[PDB]
Amino acid sequence: VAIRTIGNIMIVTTLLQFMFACIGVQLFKGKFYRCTDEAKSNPEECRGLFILYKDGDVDSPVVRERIWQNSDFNFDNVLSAMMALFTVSTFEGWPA
Amino acid sequence: DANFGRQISYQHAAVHIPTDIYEGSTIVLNELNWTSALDEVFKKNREEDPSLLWQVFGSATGLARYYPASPWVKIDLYDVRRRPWYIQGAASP
Ligand SMILES: *[C@@H]1O[C@H](CO)[C@@H](O[C@@H]2O[C@H](CO)[C@@H](O[C@@H]3O[C@H](CO)[C@@H](O)[C@H](O)[C@H]3NC(C)=O)[C@H](O)[C@H]2NC(C)=O)[C@H](O)[C@H]1NC(C)=O
Repeated sequence: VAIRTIGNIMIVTTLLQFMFACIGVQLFKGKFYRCTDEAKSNPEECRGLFILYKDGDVDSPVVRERIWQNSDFNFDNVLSAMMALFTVSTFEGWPA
Repeated sequence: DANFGRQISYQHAAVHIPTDIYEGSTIVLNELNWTSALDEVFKKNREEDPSLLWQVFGSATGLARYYPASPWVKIDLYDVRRRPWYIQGAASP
């Protein structure tokens, strides 16, 4: 009984979230990419192996593979944008 | 071989590429052709003087090609552009 009464404000807050998802798609559509090491800034250079320094120490290097990977919550399409905006609206992990 | 504390091969010349430099890139691969013509001269110099040690070309891209070929010696941090013999020849005091 209460669910059908609150169904008017559900149609509005879902329609309003979709427009913000589309705006986020327009703004950051494929801009959330990054390489494993913060020295290569495009997919071409982000290949092969690289030397990683643990916890900032220059005396403890380890060999790691650099991968050009996307973010977990991206704005590639209207669905990933809607899910990321839902996570933001839940106030969790939104500063990241 | 004697007078060489490792195992070597005179058939060709080895190529060293540092860990942080990706082999197969456009710059490296282009560098990896025209250095292959150095193997003939590497052989020719050794024939005149059999008592000849490593002959190495340190490329400005990062790769070092040396003759005779021998496997490289923890992790590897060797870079040919930081070696003392490369630095003295790339500039003046
Ligand atoms: C960079 O790599 C290229 C690919 O390996 C080399 O180009 C090929 O070199 C071959 C070896 O000389 C050529 O084969 C013969 O070349 C002679 C000279 O022109 C000719 O008799 C024929 O073209 C060919 N003989 C055949 C096919 O029976 C290739 O022609 C040549 N080009 C290709 C494969 O497109 C480059 O030589 C190399 N660069 C350097 C500086 O070594």
